[PDB]
Amino acid sequence: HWGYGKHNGPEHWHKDFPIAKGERQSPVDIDTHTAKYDPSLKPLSVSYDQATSLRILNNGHAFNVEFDDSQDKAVLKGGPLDGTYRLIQFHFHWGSLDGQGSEHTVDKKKYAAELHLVHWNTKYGDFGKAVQQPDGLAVLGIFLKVGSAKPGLQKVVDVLDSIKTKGKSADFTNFDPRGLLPESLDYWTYPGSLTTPPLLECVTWIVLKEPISVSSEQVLKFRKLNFNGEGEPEELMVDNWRPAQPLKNRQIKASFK
Ligand SMILES: COc1ccc(N[C@H](NS(N)(=O)=O)Oc2ccccc2)cc1OC
Ligand SMILES: [Zn+2]
Repeated sequence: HWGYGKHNGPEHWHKDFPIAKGERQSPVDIDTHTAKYDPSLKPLSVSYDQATSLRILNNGHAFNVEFDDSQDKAVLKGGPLDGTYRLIQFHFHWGSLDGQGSEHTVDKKKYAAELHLVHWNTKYGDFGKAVQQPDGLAVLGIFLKVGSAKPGLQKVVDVLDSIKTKGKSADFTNFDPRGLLPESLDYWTYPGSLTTPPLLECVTWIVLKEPISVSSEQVLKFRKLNFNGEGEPEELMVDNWRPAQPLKNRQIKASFK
């Protein structure tokens, strides 16, 4: 029964999921003056041309766009990664106001929202097996700032009315995730975890330097979603982000000098 409120939010999660106070938790603050250029990083390859989106779902915490991951249709390779990682879904975290919403921060700076593209390591055969491994997942994180509209985000925005409440889903085929990327693929990378319960420490984080711009109108439609189920009292789906966690014994590396 976890959530983001006073009584079931991030400060409570450790009781059901003790790993919340683990050695490799996410998100983290990215101190740009402590992260180091790593020349050993190979180029990052985002290969989404044949992506096959299936559906969108309000899971009571965020909304998920899910993809067909039965083959290597949309994959992330290179960068810090060994092998091939298949896209399984994306989702966002966002705020009640534009001054907050992201999970990662950059020199303590909070963005309005954060996009998570979730991929699993094909050497482990399925997602469930992957989340039992220290290198099972790779998540591509993209910051959102408010300014001009993001054209590739509008189709997402325009389906949200049809999935306002928990448990609601809609057909969401022929959506191209390439329309959510910034120009530049400059990133920071570090080893971490899922930022939601069960907070598994299986993730290679790849966080893009360059934010994308979304319109106020677009983010306002995110804030119209509901945490609650149909016919329940309205709890707006806002501030579904986990704050920064201790870096502990970890190095954040930059792919750019
Ligand atoms: C196919 O199964 C999964 C797919 C994806 C994630 N990741 C993800 N959160 S995050 N920030 O760690 O990536 O899950 C949630 C959860 C609630 C709201 C929003 C995103 C977790 C999954 O099973 C645990
Ligand atoms: Zn996430």
